[PDB]
This record gives sequence, structure tokens and C-alpha cells, in this order.
Amino acid sequence: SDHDLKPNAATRDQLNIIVSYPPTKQLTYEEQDLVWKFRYYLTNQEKALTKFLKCVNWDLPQEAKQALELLGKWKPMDVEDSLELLSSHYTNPTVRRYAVARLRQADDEDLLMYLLQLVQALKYENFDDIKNGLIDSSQIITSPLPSEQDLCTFLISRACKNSTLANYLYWYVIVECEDQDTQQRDPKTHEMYLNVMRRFSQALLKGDKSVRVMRSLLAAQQTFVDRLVHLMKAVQRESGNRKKKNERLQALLGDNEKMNLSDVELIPLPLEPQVKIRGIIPETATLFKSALMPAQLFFKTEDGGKYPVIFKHGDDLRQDQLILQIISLMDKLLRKENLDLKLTPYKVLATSTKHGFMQFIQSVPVAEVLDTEGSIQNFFRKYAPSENGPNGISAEVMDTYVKSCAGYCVITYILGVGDRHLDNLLLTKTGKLFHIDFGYILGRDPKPLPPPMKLNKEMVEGMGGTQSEQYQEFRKQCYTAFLHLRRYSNLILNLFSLMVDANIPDIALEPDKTVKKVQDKFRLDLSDEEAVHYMQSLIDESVHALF
Ligand SMILES: Oc1cccc(-c2nc(N3CCOCC3)c3sccc3n2)c1
Ligand SMILES: [Cl-]
Ligand SMILES: [Cl-]
Repeated sequence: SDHDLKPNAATRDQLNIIVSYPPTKQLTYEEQDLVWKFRYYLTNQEKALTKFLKCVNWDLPQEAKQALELLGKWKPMDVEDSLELLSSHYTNPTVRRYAVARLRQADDEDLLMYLLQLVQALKYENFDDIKNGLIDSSQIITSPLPSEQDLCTFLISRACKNSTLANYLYWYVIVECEDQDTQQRDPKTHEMYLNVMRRFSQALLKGDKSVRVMRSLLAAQQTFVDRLVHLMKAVQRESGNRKKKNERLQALLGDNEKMNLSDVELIPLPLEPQVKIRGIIPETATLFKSALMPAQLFFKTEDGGKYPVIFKHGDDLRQDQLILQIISLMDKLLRKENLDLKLTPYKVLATSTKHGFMQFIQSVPVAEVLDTEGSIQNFFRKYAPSENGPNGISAEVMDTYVKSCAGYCVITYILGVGDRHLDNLLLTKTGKLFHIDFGYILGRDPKPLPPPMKLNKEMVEGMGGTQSEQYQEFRKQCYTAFLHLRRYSNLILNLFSLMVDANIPDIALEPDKTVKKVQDKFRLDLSDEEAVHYMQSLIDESVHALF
């Protein structure tokens, strides 16, 4: 009978094909029947488990009960794979608790790489269960009352043992609580996120000194942000020119008795909680010349250093927050494969749907380089000369430039980043090239029929042109980066599957086609050799057009 079945050669080949499918591939009924039929054989293969859970007819109490028996005996699946089980497709509680049990084995560092997506996955959990575990959401943490695991319980549990996790959990959830589209369209989901914040507060107050200190520092952050938002509103309300608005900004910031933003108790920076701040430096704060006049603010740190940020008001940072979170992931995966491409995954954090922070990286827009110095090479010559270096430039700086160009050319191609011009391409004096301002992703562009590979002429000239050694190395780094990221297609696709219901504009336009737009870029229909030539074709087609 079914438990004694062992598959012949032909059937093994078919099973390996099914098991190798991406996580998004809908299995046909024939595939489902075959995986069910050889379920006891497949218990030995951790990778077959997600396929098995998609072949069960859960409506039949017979199979359901047997499937859970097999789930418990199955060779434990990898952390990366468990993320599939938290998507909207799975409602069975025992399956969803299994996924969490797998996440429990992850280190905190990996857990932090996936956290933004895990907070979105709370939408697919049981709302009643979250509520039964127990209102202006921003006042929960600031209004303490005196004196197996589901996903909510897990994340709160890990947040209590890790202040960096706690910080991102707090701010990610507060933005979901504050989201007015969710309030207006999905009231239940809004309620659930309130209840999560109430559970989180509750657990923090139940805990030992360690945890209760954490809670009072989140409150200190929340009220600091509230006070800074109040100050930005005051600055904009006041008509008058940019010089006048700067003067008002610096005066309000210099009045600590009123606004209390220039001397605080070494609280964690929400943008980067590892940086502890004394306050904002009044006399150096100024507004950018742009429609929404965000501010550049220098925070004084515990060691007496300065950490510059951009604070934006009246703008939704969540699409940019998602892209920089994924770039950060992609950079970590490449580094784990011993490939450091000198990328610049600057921090972005939404403190609401209407405001947030970004890390200010010292750099010059390529347009300004062209305007002041004429070319990327002249810029490197001026600020990093070297008599015997390539084209009179320091070898380290050129090495960094070639790698960062390649890294970004492959990453912006995978993420489908549009609206690329010389004011959103930035450069440092150490040779790092990077992208900012991701308001167009996943194939969207303000123009029609945009080129798939976003490489321009001044980038190529920076490498010394198409006949240089630098250009040959650029190509190699591009195709090598592409093959590496393809090996992590499952993780990356699984994470995007958890974003399909987020209110991110370029996802919300076509939620159901979102994952495929990423998946197509990997060209998983091609072998590694073929994918290398496809990438070379992408570079050749772009460079030919440019000249
Ligand atoms: O991800 C977005 C979305 C919208 C705007 C911006 C952004 N970032 C900047 N950065 C951030 C990195 O440090 C270097 C300067 C700068 S500078 C002058 C404008 C500007 N704009 C980034
Ligand atoms: Cl299910
Ligand atoms: Cl400025």
C-alpha cells in the first residue's frame, strides 16, 4: 500500500522536475497526484515539502489529518522555504505554526533581513487569535498602564530579546496602524495591526528590566518623531522664501525648552537604532530646494560624531523603503558568495505613511559632476589622482567604480527600476556609484517602451570606454552577479509573494502580476551558460543604442 511505494527511474525524473519548480508555479492535478502518491518516499527530501503541502486536498478530513502526520515526520525544510507557508495561500493553522517553528531556528540577523515582509504576513494570520492574546496607535507605547507560537507571538517574543528587531517591529507596525487606505478599505486589517501593537506593548511591560527599558526608549523615539513632525509643519505653514524657512527651522531647533529636539537621553535613531543620538544640531539644518522641501538634519551621536539624515514630510516612503531593504538583502547574499560589489544600501525608514527618514550619503549627483568637472573620469582625477593608475585614477577607486556600476546594473534590471537620469545616479569620491529615488519600479516608467538595461554613456566613459580593460571586468561582474542572485530566486520570490497586498503603488497597480515581473527577470527558463549570454546581450544592446 501507499507507504511502501518506491518510484522507478522515470518517475524520479518527473518528481525532481516538480520539486525544482519555483515557489510560485501552480502545480497541475497530475503533478499533485504524483507528489501525493509518492509522499512517503519524498519525506526524505526537505525541498519536496512545500510541493507536498500544495498537493493535499484539505477539504477531505482524511488527507488533511494524514498530511499533518507526514508534515511532522518530514525532514525539516530550510528557513528560506518556510516563508512560502506564510503567504495568503495557506490558512491551515498547523501549517502556519510549522512555518513559524522553522523561523525560530533562524539567527536574529537573517530574521532582520526578512522582517518587513514578515510584518506584511500578519495580514494572513488569524485575527481572532491575535485579539484573544490580549485607541490612537502612536499613543500605545507612550501610555503604559501602571504597576505553539503563531507569527504574532513569535515576532513579539524575538523582539523582547533583541532591541534592533524590536525597533523595526515597532516602526513597521506603527506605519500599518497609521495607513489610512487600510482604515478606509480594510477595517479588519487595521484593527489587527492595532491589536498587534497592543500585544507588543503588553509583552514589553510584562517583562524583566531589560525589556521594560526597551519599551521606554521606543516611547522616547515616538515622541521625538512627533515633536519633529510638529516642527516641520510649523516651518511649512510659514510663507516666505527658502532662506526665511531655514531661519525658522534653525530657531525652533535651537529652542530646546519648547521643542526638546537638541538634547535627548542617548535614544536610538529610528532609522538606524545602533546609532544613539544626543539631539539635532540646530545651526546646520537646512531645507532642500524641491517641491516638498524636506530637511537635511545632522544628529549629534554619543561619540560626538554627526550622522546626517533627510527627513521628508508629506510623502510616502514605503516603496523606497522596500527597494532599499531588498538591495540590502541582495548585497548580503552576494557578500555571502564572496562578492562585495561596493553597493550603497542606505537606510530608509517610514515613520508614518506621510513622513520618514533617509540616510544622507556624502556624494555628488552625476549631473553635477558633468556640470562642474565634465566627466566621471575628470572627477576621479581631481579627487583621487594616481600617477600609475588606470587613466591617472587610483586603482582602488576604479575597482570600486567598476564593481558598483555592475552591481547596480544587474540590481536595477531585476527590480525593473525606471525614471533613471543623471540626478538620481550618485557618485562618491571613493568610486562608489549608486541609485536613489525609486518611485518607478517593476517595469513602470514615465516614458513609453523603456530600455530593460539602465546603462548610460557617461557610465561607460567613466570606465574608460568600450575598449578598456575596466569594461571587460564590468561585463564579467555583471554576469557573475546575475548567476548568484538567480541561485537565491526562491527566497527573493518568496519575499515578494509576501508583499502582494502591501499598499506600495507599483505593486498595488497589478498585485497578481507582481511576482512574475520579478521572476521573468531571472530568466529561470535559461541555463547558467545561456543566462550569461542573455546578460551580455542586454549590455551590448544598450551600449550600441548609446553610441
Ligand atoms: O530614495 C529616495 C527617494 C527620494 C529622494 C531621495 C534622495 N536621496 C538623496 N540622498 C540619499 C542618499 O544619500 C545621498 C543623498 C538625495 S540628495 C538630494 C536629493 C536626494 N534625494 C532618495
Ligand atoms: Cl491550507
Ligand atoms: Cl541642502
